[PDB]
Amino acid sequence: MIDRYKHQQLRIGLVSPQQISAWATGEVTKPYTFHYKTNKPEKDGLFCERIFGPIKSGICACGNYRVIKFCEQCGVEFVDSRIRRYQMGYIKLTCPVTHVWYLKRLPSYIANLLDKPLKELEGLVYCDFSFARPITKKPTFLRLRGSFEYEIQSWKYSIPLFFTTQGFEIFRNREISTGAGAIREQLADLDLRIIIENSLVEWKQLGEEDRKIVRRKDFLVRRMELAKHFIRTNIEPEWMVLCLLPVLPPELRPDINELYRRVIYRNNTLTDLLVMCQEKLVQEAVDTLLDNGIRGQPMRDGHNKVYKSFSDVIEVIVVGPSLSLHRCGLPREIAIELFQTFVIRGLIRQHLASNIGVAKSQIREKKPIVWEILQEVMQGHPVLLNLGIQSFQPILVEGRTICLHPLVMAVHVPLSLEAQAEARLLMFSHMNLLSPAIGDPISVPTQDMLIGLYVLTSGTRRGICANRYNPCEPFFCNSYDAIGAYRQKRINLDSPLWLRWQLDQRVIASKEVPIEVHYESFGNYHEIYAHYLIVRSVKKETLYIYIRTTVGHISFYREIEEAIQGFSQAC
Amino acid sequence: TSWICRLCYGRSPTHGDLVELGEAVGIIAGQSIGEPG
Amino acid sequence: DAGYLTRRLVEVVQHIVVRRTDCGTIRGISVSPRNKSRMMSERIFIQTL
Amino acid sequence: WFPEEPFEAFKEMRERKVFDVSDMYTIADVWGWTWEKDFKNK
Amino acid sequence: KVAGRHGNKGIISKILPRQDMPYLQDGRPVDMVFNPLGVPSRMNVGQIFECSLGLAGSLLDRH
Amino acid sequence: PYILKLIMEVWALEGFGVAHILQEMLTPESFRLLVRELRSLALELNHFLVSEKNFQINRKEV
Amino acid sequence: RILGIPWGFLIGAELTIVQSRISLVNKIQKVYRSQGVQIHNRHIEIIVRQITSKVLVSEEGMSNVFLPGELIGLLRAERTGRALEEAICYRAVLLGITRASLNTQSFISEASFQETARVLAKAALRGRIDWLKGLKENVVLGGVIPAGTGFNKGDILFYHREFC
Amino acid sequence: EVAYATFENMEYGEDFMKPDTETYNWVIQAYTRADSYDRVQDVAELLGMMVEDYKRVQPNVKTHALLVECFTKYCVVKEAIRHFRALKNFEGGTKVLHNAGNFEDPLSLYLRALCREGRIVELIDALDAM
Repeated sequence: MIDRYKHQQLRIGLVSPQQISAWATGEVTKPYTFHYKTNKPEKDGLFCERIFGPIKSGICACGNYRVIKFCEQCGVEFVDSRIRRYQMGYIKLTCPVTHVWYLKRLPSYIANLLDKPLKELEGLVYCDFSFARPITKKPTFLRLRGSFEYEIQSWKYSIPLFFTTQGFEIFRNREISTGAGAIREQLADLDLRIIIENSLVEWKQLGEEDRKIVRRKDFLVRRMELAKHFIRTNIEPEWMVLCLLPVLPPELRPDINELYRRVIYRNNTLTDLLVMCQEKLVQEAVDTLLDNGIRGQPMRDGHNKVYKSFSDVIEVIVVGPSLSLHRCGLPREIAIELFQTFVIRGLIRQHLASNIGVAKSQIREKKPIVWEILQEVMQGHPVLLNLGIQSFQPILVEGRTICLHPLVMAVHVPLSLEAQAEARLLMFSHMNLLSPAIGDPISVPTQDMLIGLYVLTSGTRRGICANRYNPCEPFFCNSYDAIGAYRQKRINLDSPLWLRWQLDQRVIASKEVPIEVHYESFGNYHEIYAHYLIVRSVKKETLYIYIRTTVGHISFYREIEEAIQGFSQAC
Repeated sequence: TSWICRLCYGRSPTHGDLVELGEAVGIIAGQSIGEPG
Repeated sequence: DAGYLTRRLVEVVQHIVVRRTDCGTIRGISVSPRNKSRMMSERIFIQTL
Repeated sequence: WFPEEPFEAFKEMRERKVFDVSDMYTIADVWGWTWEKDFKNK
Repeated sequence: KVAGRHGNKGIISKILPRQDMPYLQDGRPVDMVFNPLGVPSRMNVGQIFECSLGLAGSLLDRH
Repeated sequence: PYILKLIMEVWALEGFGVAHILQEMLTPESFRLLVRELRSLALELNHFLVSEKNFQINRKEV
Repeated sequence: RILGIPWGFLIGAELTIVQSRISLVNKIQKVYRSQGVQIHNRHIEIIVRQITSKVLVSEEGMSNVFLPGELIGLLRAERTGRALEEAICYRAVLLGITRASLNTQSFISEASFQETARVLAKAALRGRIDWLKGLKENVVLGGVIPAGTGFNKGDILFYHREFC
Repeated sequence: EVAYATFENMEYGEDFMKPDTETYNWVIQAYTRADSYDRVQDVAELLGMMVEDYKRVQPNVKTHALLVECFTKYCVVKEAIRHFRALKNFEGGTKVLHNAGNFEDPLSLYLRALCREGRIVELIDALDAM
């Protein structure tokens, strides 16, 4: 047949600054959590109602109420308060910061894409370094290149004075730059197609020519693999440097709040100055918020606790022997809670309760009509008990405990008809009689059940355990007479007897010839075996069988035979 | 390696017939080895 | 130690579902009852068949 | 254990039906590419 | 839940009238019936010594 | 004697093939909350449905 | 050194993989059978198939189809060898069940198993797509799993009578 | 992926549903003209599956034109040359590869890739076919 096709996909990607803004609009600009006096969310704070929505459904910041678009006085949208679980905000960083995932997690992605060692690239972010000629798509006129650990002497006084400060700032961040912003300019100016060709030719040169050549080859394959994925996707490599910082919705942060406060505090400080030392403080704080435990000693609060980042965030029964195999017993106190919705419906359906409110009071007050309804709705409704989890048909029992059959706390009630069908037709304790491991039976009798069968079928004593001296029993017409004699204490459970047998010879026994054959001269002969006697003739076609057994063996045979016959008659 | 067919798996142990379409036999194999640990 | 192994075992094959009647393969695994170097157990060899 | 010797292991692969010469074909010889032998090994 | 002093712990599953209980040759019904299969697997024979000696002490007015 | 008185489930459901019972016992807020936490790391996780009839892509509201 | 192109790699990988599967199943079944635990070989063969179903593209095999050091399926590598001569050189690799669980077709399954941050960082940079074929993928999404009951999507002649 | 799901329905179905040459051409064409992501590995595995079905399935003119177009786009030039040689023997031939100038004109891309790599002897043979 034709498959019922179902095409669903989910993808993750790095997010542009534009998408970050589109999520929020929404800018959090103040490090305030909650006002001390009014105990209200601070305006433009981490819990602001401009940015994340009302804390009360339909109630605005000023207190105006409307039935469930923006208030004229405050601007709160008159919607459900649940929007605070899903509404994002964002922080506008004065200086771009690298994403710690793509810089510090070895192997570094930014370092591999730029073909610069992480050491010479980490100092550009956390040390007092500067990178010359960050870009290559615009005119430049200085012969500087690479990373400068110190500062250029002429670049401090002579060059800014010669071109004037106002005219110098225009082309300043084109000859030599610093911070994570310099990295973003390198990423944005990368020619990804040049990377592939340069990596391929360098890779082939090393092939023509021991622990470094192999390692450098793996570096080149990773770099050209990385460039190819950027080309065929809509992910820009410059998004690895964050310009905006998305802010988690307040309801998911009722640690993270303090980390947000630190980022806002330093970012607000940096924009007041407008320095490089302050940029490091902003960049380091964002690293702590995104993924701590990547720089060495992580940030710790005053109570000697290491701050958790987002990377840390993402990373009685009583036996009942009379029960059937497919049934279980539930107490009234447990059953009425599990089935309350059905008891309420049954009361309304049969007009014993006018509505839902009245139906609750009768359950509350233990009105006896409740228990009649509870028995009705429970019938035919299986529950799941947690082959650790199975499905049983519950029955109401006296007492306060859950009663389980001897071959077996969470109780689940399937609600939908689809779930009720699965429970009855797939999870019941009689279509799962074989284990999947090798196909063995699961519910074999054990312990006291097994001892009872063993004693029942341990037959008569034999030989020197039956007779004190070397010998140099009742006959029963049918098995019911033998069992009846046992009930009247005429024989014991293991006393030997002869049973007239009117079926075929189906007695499991040692494959042995007769111990003795008694052959009468008129033609009849008796064949005496270890467990049965067969009477035959050379004149007639007679064949009479008598089995030497006990009522215990008869009882075991009858129980299985009557079980099979009883089930057949009932079905 | 992302799925198996009825004939390559064979008979079901719990049901006696050839294994049915839609059976999560990977999870069953995982339990059948982990549980006797 | 048993639970950690069970979690890893389930994880590696969690996606395997019986999805076709017959993949139409031609290859098969050959099994021989009379290897010349060791008398294979009969019951075990039967159970693997 | 398959034999450590290569040509013995090839023989055991055929005896146990792991791999035989009926599996040795390329796109050139099953799609009738008779001209490709002219462009190779020259 | 009940327990002896030999790690023999049990959960009460059934309460019977005194006329349904097994009774001794003096006619007295017993108060509790424990499963004897719990002893060999748990290997706590000390409960067997204690129960016998407890019966003797009660009849002899001894501790 | 002296007697005193005292004071994987998902895998099993999958092995049974009871897909609708499993859906009930799990239910979405678990996944919607996951998307927001991933958004805090500048990652977006979009769920798209491709129609098997007209091949039009629908972005689910997550 | 004996066979040529897509025959040295193809036949060599078959011999290694077949030998590995035979010894892996025997070793596992030796442990359980000494403790008296009976498990059908079906279940063990399913696990071992995942361990021995991958090849590693050799360091010298560079092309626009495969890159050296790439992990590709054994069946995919066999089929490409018959159809191309583009330096598809590969060796069979034995992946432990942990390493095999982190090289699947679903980044959601890997991220919920182990090393979530490393899995998500790599997938996000290439815009990875999960088509939600497996079971745990759909459990996380809260849908219906594609198995069991979820498998395979679950007036003329009036007013025209005889006047009479 | 939409076309590949239908192909899998056929490849692992009953005998009357098995893929024919046209079935392979449709699935190959779906991957060659995919909007995003690298698909050259998918095409090369489908080609290997088609070759394994040689006793029942044989190529036609569209099979080679699609394969020349795919390998040229991904700059697997040596494989595009093998399939162009097979395309020459089919009447019509290069006109099918030209696709009336649609899909970035695969005929011109094959010629450009031969020129860019100094495979001039192959380039002249391509012009003879045209």
